[PDB]
Amino acid sequence: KNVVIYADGVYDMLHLGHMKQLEQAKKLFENTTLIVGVTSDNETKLFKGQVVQTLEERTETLKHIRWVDEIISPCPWVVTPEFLEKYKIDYVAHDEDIYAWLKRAGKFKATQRTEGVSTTDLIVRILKNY
Amino acid sequence: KNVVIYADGVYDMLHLGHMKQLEQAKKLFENTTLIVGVTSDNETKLFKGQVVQTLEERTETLKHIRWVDEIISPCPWVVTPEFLEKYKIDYVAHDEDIYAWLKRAGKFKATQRTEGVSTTDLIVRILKNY
Ligand SMILES: C[N+](C)(C)CCO
Ligand SMILES: C[N+](C)(C)CCO
Repeated sequence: KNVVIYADGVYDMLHLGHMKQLEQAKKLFENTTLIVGVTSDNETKLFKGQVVQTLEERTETLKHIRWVDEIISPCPWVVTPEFLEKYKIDYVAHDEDIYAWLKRAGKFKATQRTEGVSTTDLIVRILKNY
Repeated sequence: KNVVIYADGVYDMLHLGHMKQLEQAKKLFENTTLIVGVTSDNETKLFKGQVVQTLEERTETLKHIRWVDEIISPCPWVVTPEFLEKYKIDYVAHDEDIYAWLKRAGKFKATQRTEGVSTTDLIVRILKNY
């Protein structure tokens, strides 16, 4: 009955948006193991942009999140069929379609982001006292 | 065997320091229920200073933290013996001694903060790119 879900991401400066997304992945089925992959500093910088926290800081924060059962840190940047078999993953949960092969296989589960609840959004709020 | 631990706080812009403190309270005994009290916006402002996030935002974030079993939100500003009996609390976990009566009763458990890992510390890091 237990279903293995994989979610990957940067998880820089973890906020409520991240946490709700993790909750959503965790609750996709009645009985789940949520594995979370945390991307490397170098690959994140190269492919995505700047990152504030190190891999160690981003991983250690995630350890405290209720929905997270296992962490793969660092995780590969690109998910492969080999990776799914290596970790016995049943579904990939995520927000030229990179995920097309996952959808064809029936292994893709959509989750959603939450806007306006960002870490950076809170500084904007602090500054509107001046 | 189950021991009820109470920790209260503001938990504004929750960071790794908060989370480690919650972990420490949760792990004080083998079998615990950690109840976390979240202080009101008005009492926090009056007695302590500015707060960035609302009670709702601070409470909702805490819901996602692994170590948190129950939340009292808002919680009273000052812990009383009546409150301990109301919620059947065995120990109060915290960082003119306000907590002297708790120590005399054998109901006080010390925990520790973590410095330099603050939310605000991370903005300082972002700005040292300019
Ligand atoms: C979205 N990718 C899987 C390509 C990178 C990690 O988030
Ligand atoms: C420390 N007090 C209990 C007085 C307020 C909440 O943190």
